[PDB]
Amino acid sequence: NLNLPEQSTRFQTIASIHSNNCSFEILNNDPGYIYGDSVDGECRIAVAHRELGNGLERTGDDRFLFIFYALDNNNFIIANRHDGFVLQFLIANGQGVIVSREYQPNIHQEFTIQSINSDTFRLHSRDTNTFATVCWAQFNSWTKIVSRVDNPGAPNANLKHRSLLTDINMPQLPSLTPLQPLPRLTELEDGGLSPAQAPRAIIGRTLIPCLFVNDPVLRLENRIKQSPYYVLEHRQYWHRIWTDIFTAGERREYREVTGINNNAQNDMNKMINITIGADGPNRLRFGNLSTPFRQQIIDNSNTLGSFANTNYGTRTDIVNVFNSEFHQVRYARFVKAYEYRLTRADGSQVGTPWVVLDRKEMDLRTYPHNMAITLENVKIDNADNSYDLSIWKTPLKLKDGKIIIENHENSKPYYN
Amino acid sequence: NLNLPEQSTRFQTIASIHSNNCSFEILNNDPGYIYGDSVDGECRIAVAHRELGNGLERTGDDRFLFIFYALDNNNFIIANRHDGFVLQFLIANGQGVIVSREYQPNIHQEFTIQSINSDTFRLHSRDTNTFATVCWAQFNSWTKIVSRVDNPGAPNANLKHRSLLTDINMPQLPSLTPLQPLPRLTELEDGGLSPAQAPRAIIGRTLIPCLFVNDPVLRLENRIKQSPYYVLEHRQYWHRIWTDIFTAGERREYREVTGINNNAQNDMNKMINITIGADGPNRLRFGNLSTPFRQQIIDNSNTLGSFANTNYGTRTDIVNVFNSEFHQVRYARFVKAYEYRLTRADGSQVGTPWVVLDRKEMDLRTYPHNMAITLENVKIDNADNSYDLSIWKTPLKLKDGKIIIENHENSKPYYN
Repeated sequence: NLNLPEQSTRFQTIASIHSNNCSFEILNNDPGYIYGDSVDGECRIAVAHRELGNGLERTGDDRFLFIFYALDNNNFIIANRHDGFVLQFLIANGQGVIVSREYQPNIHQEFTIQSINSDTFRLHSRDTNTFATVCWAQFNSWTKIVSRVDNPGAPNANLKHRSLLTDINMPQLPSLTPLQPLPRLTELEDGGLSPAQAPRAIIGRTLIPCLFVNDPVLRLENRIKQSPYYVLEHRQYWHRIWTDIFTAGERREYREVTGINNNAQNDMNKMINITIGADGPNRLRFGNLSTPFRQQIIDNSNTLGSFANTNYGTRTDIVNVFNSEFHQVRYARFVKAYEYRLTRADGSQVGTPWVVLDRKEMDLRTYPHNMAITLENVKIDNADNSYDLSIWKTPLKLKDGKIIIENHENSKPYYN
Repeated sequence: NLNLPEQSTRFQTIASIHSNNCSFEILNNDPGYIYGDSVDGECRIAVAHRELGNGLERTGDDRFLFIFYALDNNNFIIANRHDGFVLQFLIANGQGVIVSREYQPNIHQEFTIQSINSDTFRLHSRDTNTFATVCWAQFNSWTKIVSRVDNPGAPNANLKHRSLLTDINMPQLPSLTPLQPLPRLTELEDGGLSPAQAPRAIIGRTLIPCLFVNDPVLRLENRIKQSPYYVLEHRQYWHRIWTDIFTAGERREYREVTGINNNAQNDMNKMINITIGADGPNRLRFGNLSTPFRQQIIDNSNTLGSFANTNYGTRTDIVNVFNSEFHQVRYARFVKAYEYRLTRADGSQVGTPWVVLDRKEMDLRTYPHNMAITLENVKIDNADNSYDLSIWKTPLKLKDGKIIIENHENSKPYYN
């Protein structure tokens, strides 16, 4: 069940309803370029780089094919299939024109659709109150696309789609699956599921427009053709941090490294202009490129907005554990992992997934069953930041199969 | 499965971290009101109606309890449990103050949470770059709440929640259910399921903040206590428009009224500041009150944004049907209905649901089974607008159990 307008899930041509054969066409022209068919005046001479033409439509020519990326504010970014540049309103020489530019974004790249009736619409420019149409109503002539205010005698701004491309390599979204409880251990030699073997739950997934995905292999002109959307998956799994056999009354010390490394955060930011905020493993910080889509990304990925000024980092805790059972016992200790994975439309992975180990949510598996180890002491060895310096209140019994989540009753600041 | 920040699903008090016992308090004061404890100057005298006080916190006093309604843009509207008024930044006498006002909304009612660490935050008015705190840092004194720019001398603006109310009458959201196919008819006297008996599918459901729900029985001061959110359900069902027994070769004429009446749209607009656009039965138009939440409402209700400048209206079609079967046959004719229902947190219905009859999606049930009636002629008798003036291409066989959806092959403009 995809909650998108039909303009966002296909490519379409854009034409005046008053043109027999002509549609909006991406040009790579310079100022001074002459539109041969045009009557003399402002419509004959190009005044900007990459104006749009009113060109004879060729079936399956990418210069005429546009996709409408839906923003949270009900406006659209309109990208072409030839080079992935977007439409932009621009004033040059006091003439309002439509050009194509790289996604910035800016308010002049945002367009409203106004439907007049079932098959007729207008393209409205945000904040200028102008509508896209053909220069001086030359609907069957080679000339530029302008954006002008409604006046009596202004060129009719009623548009239609002339042709569609529906075979566009839309991704197939994976099904949501719940996080399964870890299996019980079967003997003393059973270390439990390693991180590579642990099943992933798919908690959420969202489409990401290709415009701001810095795919290291596919340039924009190829992304718009083969992967106009990418898929961001929000996955969870139980991440084993250690396992050992303890004799009766055995004590041990472990270094527990949790969170997410600064290099992984920088990679995520470069790739999709999103990082994980320090306020939680499911809390997203958006940059200028991703911000206009933030509520769709949150709603579909089942994440939350971050309120933090700082990125989630790493923390090293030194834990002292004591086997107070009068038995030889296999203990396996797990924290909850949040795994963010980016795929192309063809399902290929773009890089290494971004993983946050959440120290605040933990589970244990034992053999024999229903055993308990005691967390006697926790010390912060180091942290990348001072956002969260809470530790477990000790002593704390960790029992086979019991999930423990940090709250104000079971934790305290490190110096207390 | 509720995708909201914890601040949005509870009430909380707001206090300076530097105050022993004091928290932000809703006042109904006027200019000239004296704050007795305050040092003389701008902090002693109220300069606006409904300033906020730095008051001694009383457990379960609604004047100290605030809920944070999450906007699509990651800002919050902050409402109090006493009277449902919201916080607003205001300049009076060149002093930046926090007041309480009725939800408008305006940009001065929008606040950002800036988290410094796990339990500390600041309240930012983004367009002014001011932060809420206690007048002249009088953190343990009766005085007003101000909003000031960061300067060396400026009162520390670090805040915390002192107390929580988590028992707030959050609604229980119904499960999603699919649209079931209509049962087969069992005999000639079986007219099929009437609209009152037809099972509803729940296609989507969303929380609506009580602030702009004009509940005809609950005033704002009671809504914020008993139903801080309302539930909007998007339901679908098969709506019977007529049923009759036809003899062999019998002809009949029906007036089919479809769409939604102007009075139902006005009621929906008054109640929740939303209407159904003419571009489809699942296409929502938002007014000034609902707009800041539009993407959340769309994503959760599984509707789409409308691009139309006009509301969905009614259309009356005159249909001529012919039983070309050599049998006495019971025919029952259905169109797909979209039903929008509003409930309080306790599950009670707020008024009559808003129904769109979609003439573009239709089904038939017959007895005996696998019979077909012929749609011989369709005429538009009248329509509220000219948005959709398509009719069925005739003759068109309607067969038992076969759903027909309008497309460019099976329909045409009324004059052709």
